[PDB]
Amino acid sequence: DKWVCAQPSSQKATNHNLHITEKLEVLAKAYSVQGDKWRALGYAKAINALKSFHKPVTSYQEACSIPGIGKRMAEKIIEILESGHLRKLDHISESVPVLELFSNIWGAGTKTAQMWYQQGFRSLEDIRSQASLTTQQAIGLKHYSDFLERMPREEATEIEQTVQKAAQAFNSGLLCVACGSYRRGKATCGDVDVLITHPDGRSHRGIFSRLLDSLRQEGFLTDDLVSQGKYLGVCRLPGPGRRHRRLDIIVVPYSEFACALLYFTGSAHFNRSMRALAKTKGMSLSEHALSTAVGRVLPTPTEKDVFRLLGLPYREPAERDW
DNA sequence: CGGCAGTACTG
DNA sequence: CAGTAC
DNA sequence: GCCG
Ligand SMILES: O=c1ccn([C@H]2C[C@H](O)[C@@H](COP(=O)(O)NP(=O)(O)OP(=O)(O)O)O2)c(=O)[nH]1
Ligand SMILES: [Cl-]
Ligand SMILES: [Cl-]
Ligand SMILES: [Cl-]
Ligand SMILES: [Cl-]
Ligand SMILES: [Mg+2]
Ligand SMILES: [Mg+2]
Ligand code: NA
Repeated sequence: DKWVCAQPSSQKATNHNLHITEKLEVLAKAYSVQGDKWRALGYAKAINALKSFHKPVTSYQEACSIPGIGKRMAEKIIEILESGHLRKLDHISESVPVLELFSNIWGAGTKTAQMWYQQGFRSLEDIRSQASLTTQQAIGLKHYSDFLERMPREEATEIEQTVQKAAQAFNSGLLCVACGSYRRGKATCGDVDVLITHPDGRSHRGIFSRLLDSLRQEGFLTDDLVSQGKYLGVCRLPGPGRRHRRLDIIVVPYSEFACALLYFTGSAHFNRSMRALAKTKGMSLSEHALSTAVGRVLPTPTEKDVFRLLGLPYREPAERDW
C-alpha cells in the first residue's frame, strides 16, 4: 500500500484533490528545472498519492496519514483548503519560465539552462545566435516544437510497422514491440519505443547497425541523437502532412526479453517504485535481469514472473501508468 | 543521518 | 568523470 | 519534498 507498483494506476482517473495537485505541480516543476531533484521527487510522489486517494482531503490529520504526505506537505494542503490559493506560488523565482524554455531543448538539462541564464540569455533566439551548443543540443533546437508535440497512437503504430518491416526483411523471425506510453495504451505518445529481439536467443546480433542503415537509406530517419549501443533519434513518415517524430530503438537478447519489456514499458515512476521494492527484498531489477544483491540471476521468462518474485499482483501495462 | 532506480551515451 | 536521457 |  506504500508502493505505487503494487496498485493500479487507474486509481488516478478519479482525482478528488485536483485543486490541490494542480498547484503542487507548478511548484514541483519549478524545483525540477532549478535542479532540486530530490525535493521535486517528493512532490511528484505526493501528487500521485493525492491523485489516487479515495476522497478529498479535508484535515491535517487525514493528510498526514497518507503515505508520501508529511508535515510540510500537509501544511500546504491545509492552506489551499482554507484559502483557495498557495502563497508560495507567488514567490517562485522569475528565472523559472526561462529555465523551463531552455531545458526543453533535448540534451540541455538544469546545469546547461542555469549557465545560459547566468550568461544573460532569455530566449531561444539568444540560444540560437549566442550559445555554444553540443551536436545533440543543436538537433534538439532544430526540432524544438517537434519534440514537445505528442503524436496520435495511430501514428506510433505506423512508425512501429515501418521499423518492424525493415527489421523482418533481415530475419523474418525477429520480434518487434512498441513499448513505453504506446504499450500502456495512451491515446498520444511523445515518441515510439521499439524493442527488438529474436526467439532463437542469438539472431538479434548485428541487426541494430544494419537496421539503421536500412532505415536511413529509405529516408525514414532524419536525425540521430544517440546511435551507439541503442538508438535515440528522429524519423518522419513519408508523404504530406507529416511531422518529425522521436524514435528510440533497443535490441536485446531473448534471455532478457521480459525484463527489457518491463523496463521499456514503464512508466518511469512505475519502474523506480518496482526497483526500490526489489532493493528492500535483497534484489536488484534492471532492463537486463532481476537478480539477488551482491548476484544470482533469477528466472524471469515472462513479465508475470518478475511481479511474482517481488510479491506483487500482476498489472497489465495500462495499469502501470504512474 | 542519508537514500530517493538502474543503466548507458557523449565528450 | 559530469551531464543528460531512457 | 518523504521515508526508514
Ligand atoms: O527515467 C526514465 C525514463 C524512462 N524509463 C523507461 C520507462 C519508459 O516508459 C520507457 C520509455 O521512455 P520514454 O521517455 O519514451 N517515456 P514513455 O514512453 O513512458 O512516455 P512518452 O514517450 O509518451 O513521453 O523507458 C525509465 O525507466 N526511466
Ligand atoms: Cl494522471
Ligand atoms: Cl501486451
Ligand atoms: Cl550492431
Ligand atoms: Cl540469498
Ligand atoms: Mg516513449
Ligand atoms: Mg523514448
Ligand atoms: Na532538455
